[PDB]
Amino acid sequence: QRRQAILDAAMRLIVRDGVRAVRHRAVAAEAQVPLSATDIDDLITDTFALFVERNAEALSAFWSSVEGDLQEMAAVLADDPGARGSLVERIVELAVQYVQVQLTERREHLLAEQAFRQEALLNPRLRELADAHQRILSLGAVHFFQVLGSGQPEQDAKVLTSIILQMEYQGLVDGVEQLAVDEMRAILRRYLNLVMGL
Amino acid sequence: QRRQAILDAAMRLIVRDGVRAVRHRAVAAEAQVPLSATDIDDLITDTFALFVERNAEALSAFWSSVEGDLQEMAAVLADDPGARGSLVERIVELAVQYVQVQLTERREHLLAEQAFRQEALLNPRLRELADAHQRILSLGAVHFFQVLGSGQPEQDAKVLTSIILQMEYQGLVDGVEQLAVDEMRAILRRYLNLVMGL
Repeated sequence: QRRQAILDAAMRLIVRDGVRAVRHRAVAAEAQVPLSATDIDDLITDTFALFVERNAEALSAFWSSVEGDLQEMAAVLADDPGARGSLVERIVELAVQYVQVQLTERREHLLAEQAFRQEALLNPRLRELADAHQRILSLGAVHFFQVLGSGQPEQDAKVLTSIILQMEYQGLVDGVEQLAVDEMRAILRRYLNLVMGL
Repeated sequence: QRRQAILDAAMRLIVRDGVRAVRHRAVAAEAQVPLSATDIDDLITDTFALFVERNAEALSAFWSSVEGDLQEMAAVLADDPGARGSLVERIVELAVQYVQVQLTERREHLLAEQAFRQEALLNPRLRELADAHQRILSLGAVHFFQVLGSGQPEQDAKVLTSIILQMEYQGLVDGVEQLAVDEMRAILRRYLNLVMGL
């Protein structure tokens, strides 16, 4: 918990004053502890390990929350292939609701993910984590496309990932009062219609 | 040119030591001029105005270089709709060659674009530019999808943009000797096949 405060403090600094303001002093400052209590690069690495872990856990929770819906959708399609049009309506609403909650409720976590991504480029110590991270992102989308009978579930999962990351970034730039929720729906819908043959 | 050195120097600092190391001293240092010669936020803003302008101009040059190919492809499709399969082969190769040259030849410019994107989030002075910039990105892709008879050229242009940005980021992380060129082809191809009805 001592450990976790420090990490959490390093995080806040990262959101606020960027990566470059993570030093032991500014950090021990921020977590409210002595210097010693707080290898600056081990701290940075741990911080971004935590950010990755929280994203991974929230995405697990998300996929877990729609597991039942995905199960019902697959049964509906087995009885009635003509239900594709209908399914996509459901999928798009669930997806945009995902992004919305991320961009409103989890803004600082997303902001910390943007700092990590920016950082991974410059830091060889972080390329390990960053490939762990891009492999985690696509892999939930994979079961979703497989469950729906997509022709190429791995490539669809990557395209999906690409679209959602850009939507997230653009929502962070637009801000919470001006989310382009109908544009997000249209973009997602165009892609998913195509996957489904519509 | 005095102006341009300074801007260019602010750039190099941004690639190297991030946004936070842009100060008049560190900059006048880097451009090799006196402090006075070099409102720190006007400098930052100008720097990122330049980065945007160079990206915009290189993308214009790219689209200009394939104009003829796009013209021939459209004629081929008018005579022979069954040529879709063939066209996509051509389009994917031209696209991946784009990303490749960007990721090898223009690495530092792409790195500076990643710093800008990271910055736009925190800086209200930059949200103007950043929306200029996301509107420029999609708009070339639009003529391309229109020229090919895409069902929804504006949404396709955004999806395309999303895929290419993520490919660029992932190539910066992988590095020039380990570009995942065949994975890029497969991802792009999956999307373009879908747009073309394949």
